[PDB]
Amino acid sequence: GEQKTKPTQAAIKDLRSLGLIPDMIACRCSEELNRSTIDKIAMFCHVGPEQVVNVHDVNSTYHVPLLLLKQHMIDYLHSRLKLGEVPLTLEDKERGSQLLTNWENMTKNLDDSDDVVKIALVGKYTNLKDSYLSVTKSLEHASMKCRRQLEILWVEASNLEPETQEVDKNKFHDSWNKLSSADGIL
Amino acid sequence: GEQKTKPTQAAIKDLRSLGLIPDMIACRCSEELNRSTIDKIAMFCHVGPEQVVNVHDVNSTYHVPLLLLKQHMIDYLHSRLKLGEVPLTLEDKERGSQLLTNWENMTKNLDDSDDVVKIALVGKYTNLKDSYLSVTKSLEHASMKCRRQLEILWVEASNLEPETQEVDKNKFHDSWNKLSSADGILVPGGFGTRGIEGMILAAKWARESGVPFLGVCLGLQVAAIEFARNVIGRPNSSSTEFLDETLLAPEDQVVITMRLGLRPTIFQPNSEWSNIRKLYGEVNEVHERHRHRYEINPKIVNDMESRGFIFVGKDETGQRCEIFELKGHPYYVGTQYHPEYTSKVLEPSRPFWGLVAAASGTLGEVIKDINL
Amino acid sequence: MKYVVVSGGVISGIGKGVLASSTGMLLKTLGLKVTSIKIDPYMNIDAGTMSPLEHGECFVLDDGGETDLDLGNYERYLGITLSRDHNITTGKIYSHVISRERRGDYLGKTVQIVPHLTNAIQDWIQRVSKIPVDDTGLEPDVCIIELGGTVGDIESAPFVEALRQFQFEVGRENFALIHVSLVPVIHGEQKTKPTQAAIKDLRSLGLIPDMIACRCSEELNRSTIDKIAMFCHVGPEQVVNVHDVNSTYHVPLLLLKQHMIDYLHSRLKLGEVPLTLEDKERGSQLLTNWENMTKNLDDSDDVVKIALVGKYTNLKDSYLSVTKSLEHASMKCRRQLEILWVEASNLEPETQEVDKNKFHDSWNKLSSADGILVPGGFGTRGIEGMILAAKWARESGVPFLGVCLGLQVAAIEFARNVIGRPNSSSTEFLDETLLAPEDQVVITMRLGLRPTIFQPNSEWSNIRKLYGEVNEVHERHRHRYEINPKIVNDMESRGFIFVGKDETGQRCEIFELKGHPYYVGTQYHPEYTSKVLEPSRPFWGLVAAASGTLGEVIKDINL
Ligand SMILES: Nc1ccn([C@@H]2O[C@H](COP(=O)(O)OP(=O)(O)OP(=O)(O)O)[C@@H](O)[C@H]2O)c(=O)n1
Ligand SMILES: Nc1ccn([C@@H]2O[C@H](COP(=O)(O)OP(=O)(O)OP(=O)(O)O)[C@@H](O)[C@H]2O)c(=O)n1
Ligand SMILES: Nc1ccn([C@@H]2O[C@H](COP(=O)(O)OP(=O)(O)OP(=O)(O)O)[C@@H](O)[C@H]2O)c(=O)n1
Ligand SMILES: Nc1ccn([C@@H]2O[C@H](COP(=O)(O)OP(=O)(O)OP(=O)(O)O)[C@@H](O)[C@H]2O)c(=O)n1
Ligand SMILES: [Mg+2]
Ligand SMILES: [Mg+2]
Repeated sequence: GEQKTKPTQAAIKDLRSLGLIPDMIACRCSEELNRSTIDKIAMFCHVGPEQVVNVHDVNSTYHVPLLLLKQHMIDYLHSRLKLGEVPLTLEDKERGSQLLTNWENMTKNLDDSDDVVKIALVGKYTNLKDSYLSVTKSLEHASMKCRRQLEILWVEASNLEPETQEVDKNKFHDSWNKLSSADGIL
Repeated sequence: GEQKTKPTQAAIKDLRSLGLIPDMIACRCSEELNRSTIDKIAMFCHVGPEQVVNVHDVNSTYHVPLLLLKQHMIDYLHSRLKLGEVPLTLEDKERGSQLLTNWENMTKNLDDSDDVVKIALVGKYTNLKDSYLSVTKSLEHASMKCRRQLEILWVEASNLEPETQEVDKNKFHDSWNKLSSADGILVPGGFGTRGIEGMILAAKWARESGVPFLGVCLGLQVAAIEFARNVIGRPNSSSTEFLDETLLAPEDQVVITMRLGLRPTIFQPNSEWSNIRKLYGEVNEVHERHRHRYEINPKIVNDMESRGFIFVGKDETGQRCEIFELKGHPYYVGTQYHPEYTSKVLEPSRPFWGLVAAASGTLGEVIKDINL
Repeated sequence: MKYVVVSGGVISGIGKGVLASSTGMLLKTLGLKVTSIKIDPYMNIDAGTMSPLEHGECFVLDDGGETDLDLGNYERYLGITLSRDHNITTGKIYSHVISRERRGDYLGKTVQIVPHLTNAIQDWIQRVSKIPVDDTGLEPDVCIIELGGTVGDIESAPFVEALRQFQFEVGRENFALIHVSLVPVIHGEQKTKPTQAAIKDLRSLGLIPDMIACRCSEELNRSTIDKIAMFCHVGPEQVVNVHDVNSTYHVPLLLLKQHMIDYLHSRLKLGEVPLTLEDKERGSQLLTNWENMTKNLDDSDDVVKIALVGKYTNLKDSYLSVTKSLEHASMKCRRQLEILWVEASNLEPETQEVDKNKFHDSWNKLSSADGILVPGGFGTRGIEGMILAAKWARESGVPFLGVCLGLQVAAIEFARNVIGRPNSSSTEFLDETLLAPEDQVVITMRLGLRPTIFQPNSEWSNIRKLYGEVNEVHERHRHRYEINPKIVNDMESRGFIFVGKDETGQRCEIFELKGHPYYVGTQYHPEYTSKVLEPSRPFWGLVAAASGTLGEVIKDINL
């Protein structure tokens, strides 16, 4: 039950040693960081406590930018890199603030989309989901644009082959069950 | 929370009035009858309290005889009808006490059989389960003989038809899900024609996906229609039972005005390899109960006989086709008689014992239990 | 005059008493001066001989008439006061006409049970329905008769004949029959043949039914109603269903959704009865009080836990009036009720030698309670548990009401644990010891509605605030044994102040303990006088103190 900031303080020592100086301290804790945990990380690293961002899990990874925006990270980076001195047109700036509202809209659509769509992804090595990371992510974009919540049905394709019935019937039924249950097939 | 014996006491009054006198008072309470409930029923009816049998629910209806046997009902009926005065041989009596041990054995086997077998029953009107009571009961006999516990998957056949996807996708998925989950498949001798395309798709699935299959009556006939459309390659081939006044040439059936009752089925000569003939003990003739107006058009048989759909059994004239088994599949059978009706609780109907054995695995071990 | 007879049943446990107590309530919303009669087929003269173990509590009327439970259900639903004549019994009417024989009044004829005894029933119902029952001496407009037993019995037999003659000796259109009936469900199918085998017997015994009030487990199917309306001669609109709903105070409003006032207004021509606006507007206002209190039950969530501490708690009907008074007090506070059944003998330390689980569960339930009730027990064998709960309620500050025996164990507790006499005793129990510290004395019975006068200094007493500060209280009594009045001057000095006494001054009837949030004894029974829209003031006090906001209830009373 205690937050342990000594692995972090033993990588701030090495960072200063290898010679870069840190600006943010972006913790991957299992929790919200305690106000006393941030205060001690800001005592052992030289960052101010406003800069000790927490990057904890939220309902999908498309929310993560908006957590960092609640945690002042644009207001800090605008200061710490003097981004007001970069030349921008209104065609830059208004595309910027419009893209923010597209991200606020698509994350709001994810927050109350309920109507499921089941897509069967049919192939080898489905236990290695990262072997298909771009396939998965493209279905997530397509999902949020349709405003239907996604379930992907992992069909390990070799199990659909009738010879599987000679080896394990459970695999033959589960795979054809997942395929038959799917609203669409890939 | 109180047991109410006044509906009973208001049917004992009417019984005495209409003039019969009762012996037993067989209550259908939701519970065990209280000792005070029995004592009052034995005060208002004139039976002694030992005779007020309770017939409450137990783990399957095949246990009910053994509840009545715990409740002294043979010892009472042996006295009250003087059954010791009836003449019996040892061939009667020892068959009697042996049949009791077969019932004690099959109920003990039901009490600790756990390994499930899922059979898809594919047809119209599955919400009216009593429309198939004999089909269900024959699978229960076949189940208990295999020592696998039964689940039957009700597939309302019209939901398998692709047009259902235009009406409700949930029905299209649930029905194909139940069919895909099944360890074995049954086309259960339906009535009318309006679900037939779903019964054809389940027969396509059962042939190509290797799943164990039994077609009863209409089930043999959709299997011939499936095989014609999907292996012989005539996609316009049709149930003459349905698509009649079109007058098309690829007729899988013909009317031959009724045919009913127990009839003789003779096995065709080469049939030795057929699993269905192993299940009938390899005996040359089978006596089973029929219903059909429409039968397979016998002018297609020489094609099916060439393509591995071999008509294992025929009518005594040779002209009518009554059993087929498909070559090179674990168990895929049509029977145009009804095998349901002849099943007994200690003698499951051989095609249904075949299906529940193939779906359980150990179809070979059942073929030894029969032929030894 | 008009009559509605509630009757019937394939089985006697079917629950006619709600349909009676709820039909009469619906007719009172038309503003009619409704009354009710119970028929009980048992041979008891009156309930005083039969112990609370044997089919529930021993009720009390203004007369002192110890009576059937079912009188109480009409009193509390209808706001009426009844008399011991409103309970017709096989005991009473046969004792009446057989005593009348030795008096000679049939002029030495035969006193056959046909003609003469069924004539005494028809006379008794016509006497009784003209006795006044509301706050003014006006005679009733409509009488609800609840026919106990079933139609088709041998204990029912003179009543069903008497009521066949009474269908004519009072004209049709001044009489209506409601037949309660059983429609079993088996294998998923509604079975209307028990009902059709009690409509045959009803027609045979000679009454004709108007309603067919089924106690099915379900909503009746439209096809089930259509067949009951084919075999009984009622139209399908009249086949009322009386299925379970979130509390029994909703049942009148289900019958009102099922047209039952619109039917009874037609079938008894109730538009021809003379009513004032003071009748009619009281009628339609009382309907809105019932719609309001049922709406308050539908979304009250904040629980209040009351410990009911006594013997025989497995026989909950031994306390039916106690339970029902807490339900009225609950709905008036707008807190949802849980009652904690504390089987009092389990609180006694010797229980720890027999079963520790009982000793912990009972003290756990008592410790969990937001308020505590000693509910006027009977016999003596649980008394030490009721004393320990009174010690707990005094020292731990928890809200407390002692009813009857409850006031008496509170005096025994206070004597043993504050005055310091550990040998002080219930003279109701420990009699032939002849000890000097007697907390009680026998004074041979005292029954019925009696006058309680408040003692002079009483102004500060929360119980006197709950009675509206009125100088006299009229409430129903039962007690052989009363507090020994020679201890009172000690208790009066120690802060246990006797707020109320009998008109002679010599008998003690209420106390309140100084310096506790709410700790009351009442030696009368406050249960019986509670109505569904007027909860009994000591019980409204308890459920208010346990809910918090006892002060806000004292404004709702005194404004
Ligand atoms: N760089 C540091 C940090 C701490 N301490 C000492 O080590 C003790 C134990 O370390 P801990 O209290 O656990 O400090 P944290 O940095 O919080 O370690 P963790 O985050 O794992 O709890 C502290 O009381 C302190 O006296 C030290 O010597 N050097
Ligand atoms: N044939 C009968 C049976 C009972 N009674 C009387 O009817 C009363 C109520 O019937 P009940 O006590 O309910 O008897 P049961 O037959 O048990 O009815 P149920 O089974 O429905 O409880 C009984 O106390 C008894 O005096 C009667 O008159 N005739
Ligand atoms: N308005 C009502 C009427 C009845 N009851 C409950 O009903 C009980 C007893 O059943 P009742 O309906 O009075 O009838 P029975 O006792 O079944 O008797 P009978 O059918 O012979 O009239 C008690 O537990 C009481 O709590 C209630 O809570 N509220
Ligand atoms: N008074 C009656 C009612 C019905 N029947 C016959 O009895 C058969 C079986 O009765 P049932 O169909 O069960 O009628 P119900 O009155 O509904 O019986 P239950 O309510 O128990 O279902 C009916 O088909 C009908 O032909 C009869 O002879 N006499
Ligand atoms: Mg009874
Ligand atoms: Mg009752």
